[PDB]
Order: sequence, then C-alpha cells, then structure tokens
Amino acid sequence: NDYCQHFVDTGHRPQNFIRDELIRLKDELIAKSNTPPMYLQADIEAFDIRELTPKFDVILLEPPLEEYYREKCWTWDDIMKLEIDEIAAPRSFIFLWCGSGEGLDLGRVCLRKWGYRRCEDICWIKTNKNNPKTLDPKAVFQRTKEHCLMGIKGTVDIDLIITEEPEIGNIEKPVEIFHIIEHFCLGRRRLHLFGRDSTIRPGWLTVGPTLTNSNYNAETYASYFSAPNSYLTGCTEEIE
Amino acid sequence: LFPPQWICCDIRYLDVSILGKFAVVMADPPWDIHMELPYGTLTDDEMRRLNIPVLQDDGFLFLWVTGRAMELGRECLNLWGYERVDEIIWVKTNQLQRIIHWLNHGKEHCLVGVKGNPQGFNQGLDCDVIVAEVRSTSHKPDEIYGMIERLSPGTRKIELFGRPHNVQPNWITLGNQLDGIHLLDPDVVARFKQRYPDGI
Ligand SMILES: Cc1ccc2nc(CNC(=O)c3cc(=O)n4ccccc4n3)cn2c1
Repeated sequence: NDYCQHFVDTGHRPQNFIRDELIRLKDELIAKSNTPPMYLQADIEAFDIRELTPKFDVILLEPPLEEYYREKCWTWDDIMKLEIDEIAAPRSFIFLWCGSGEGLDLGRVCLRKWGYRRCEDICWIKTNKNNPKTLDPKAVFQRTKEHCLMGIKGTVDIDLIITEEPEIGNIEKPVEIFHIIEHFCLGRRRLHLFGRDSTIRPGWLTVGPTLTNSNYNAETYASYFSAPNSYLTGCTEEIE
Repeated sequence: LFPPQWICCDIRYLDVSILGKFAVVMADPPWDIHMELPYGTLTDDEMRRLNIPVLQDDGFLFLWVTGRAMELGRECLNLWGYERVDEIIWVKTNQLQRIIHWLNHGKEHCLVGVKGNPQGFNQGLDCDVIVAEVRSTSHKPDEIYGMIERLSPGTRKIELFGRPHNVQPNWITLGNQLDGIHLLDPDVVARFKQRYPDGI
C-alpha cells in the first residue's frame, strides 16, 4: 500500500496508519532518585546565564520559534547567541528542539558552537487522525513533524515520538521527550530552558520567562548533589 | 525518451556534462560512515568533488543521509550550491505497519535541496513522512518516485548510485552495479558517442 498516494487522495498523513520485558523498575528508580522540582522565572535574553549553577548534566532547550505561531519569538540569531557552553558540564548532553525549518541546519550550528556532536535525531511525527494547511514559502512538502536534536560533549528507546497534532496555537512539546531523556540515565542536574508552568517536573530545573512563580536557590539546588550524590546516573538506588 | 535508461559506470570518473539538465536529482550515496562496510564507499572528498552543479539549473536535489552523513551531506548539499528546504523521513515498518548508538533508529533521512528558481512544480502535494515496508537492506521505498513525479511530472530526472531496482521511467540511473549501458534519448546517445567513441 502506497500511503503517500493515499494522503494525496484522502488527506490522511502516512503516520496516521502506524499501529501502536518490563522496564518499569528503571522508572521507580528515576522517581526515587529525582530531586524536588525547581523553577525560576527569567527573561533569558536579558539574563546572565552563568548565574545558573552547578554545571548541568543535561540541558533541554525549547526556544519559542516564529514557526510555532503560524496562527516574544526567538530567532536562530538569538538562540545561537546563548552562552550554553558556560553552564554545561564537561561531560554533558543537550536536547534542542529545532522545528522543521532552517532550525534543522541552524540548530546543528548551535550544537557545534557550544561544543557538542549530534548523536541522535529525534522526530516528533504528528498524526492528523482527528482532522484530515499553510506552507512555508521555500517548503517543498507539507511539514508534519518537528525535530529534537541530541548532542553530547566529552567522553531501549526509539528515535520517534508519534502523537496527534496539537490544536492550533498550542505549542507544548510531547512529554515523551522527557521519558526518553530520563531513561538514558545521564545525571541528575537537568535544566529545561524556556519551560513553562505546565512543564515543571520532578528531577528538573525549569527556567523560562512565562513562569509565574520561582523557588530557585543555587545553594539549595547544589545541596541535592553534594557528596555522596555527586555522580548518580539518576537510575540508581539512593545512598544512605 | 520516457522509458528507463541507465549507465553502469564509476560516478567519480564519468563525464556527467554529456547528460544535460534535470528537474530533479536524487542520490542514495554509499557514505563512508566507517563501520568497515560490506560495500565500496566514497571518501568524503570524493563525495565533495562530485560534479553535481553541471546537472541542474533550476530544480531539486534529494539526498539520503544517515549517521554522520547528516552533517556531511549538508556540507555536500551546500557546497554543490543547494539550499536545504525540506527533509523527508521514512518510517520503517513491517508487513503489519508496526515500527521495526544511544537510541534505536526507526527512520532514515532524506535532505531536500533547491537550486536556482524552479517553476511549475506542484509543491505541497505530499507530506514529509513516508511509511513503507523494508524490503532489502540498503534499499529505499518506491513511494519516493511517486512523490517526485507528482512534484515535477514528465521532467527529466537523474539518480546517482542507483542499483538495478532503482531504474524507473523518466529517469536515468547511474551506478556501478548496473547491467551496462542503455540509452534512448537521442540527444544523450549523441553526446555519449562524441565523448565515448569506444565505450569507457
Ligand atoms: C545506503 C547504501 C548502501 C550501499 C549502496 N551501494 C550503492 C550502489 N553503489 C554505486 O552505484 C557506486 C558507484 C560508484 O561509482 N562507486 C565508486 C567508488 C566506490 C563505491 C561506488 N558505488 C548505493 N548504496 C546505498
């Protein structure tokens, strides 16, 4: 069956027709290992980023692209000017949302500018089962996905998230991204840049301009990783 | 001359200028993604040095990529004078439509590049997601020839590093695993004898 042909005929994206041990232990191990959630309202353009410590094991980066509002927008100019390398740990990871436009290229420039190599290209593929629009000027095809780029520096899951397309002007990215990150067991210093009130999550630090409350205190935040907890993967039994 | 044509050759050494100009270029190149591959690979500079710019004036480039070819292929794609304007992903399934480094790969990428000003194309007829069953390994689904034909119907298309299953109407397949030469467009048959009087 040709599903590209079908889409041309019926409006149903080929992803509409994709169907669908127990690693539940390494889930209760994350849940116990998680720091209390910590959040901080900040205008990240105006904000000295070095004031965020300690150096993070994982950075999740979700800046508001103009393309998210088809119906403040950060350009890739603003994004590349961010001083990510100053708060990332020697051995650390980054997950960058890039949309489906120029960001698929510009975001790789960012990755190399902050000193990462891309290891994984994660695709959020949007089904339109509930409603079988506009095109970018340079777009050749209808864009039905978004890309989240994975980068590493220093020395179970699949690279696809399938959900239905969100309502116009909703901009959340699927929570499945968090599951994929946490199941890697990459450390417990996890920073979500440009998160919202709705993205706050145990085990994470959320910094964003739309946050309505703050509880961040660098000393308290550092106290969660002082010895004997400095090196935990996030997937281990706590030490007494 | 609408039916399949092809040229078994080394793509490094073949004078591509004889072949004219194409509305669409597609390549599934055997990238040296290391891993001591079971096939012959082209080195990064060999890929870099290919003579893509003489193939098109106004049209689209289709470039499969994987691993580090994602950044490299982007290099080659810009070095050849294209702008990456879309990116198709193929979701690999089985016969019952379930999906087959750090994460297990469920897809393969295909950069879409543009050159010049192309006019007449029906941009936006398909979407950037292909769902198709894996046949042999290293292969790529037939559906892409459907998408490309709708995009630019009746126009001349060239494939690079095509294998014999890649030969399609309106297309010219180049590659080193093909059965010889098979040329029907008289303009090409003429520029070929002029340039290759005794074969290559
Ligand atoms: C993903 C994938 C994997 C394997 C694969 N094999 C082909 C066909 N290969 C060629 O046509 C070709 C033509 C040529 O001139 N070459 C010159 C020097 C060295 C190799 C070489 N190969 C496509 N593939 C895609």
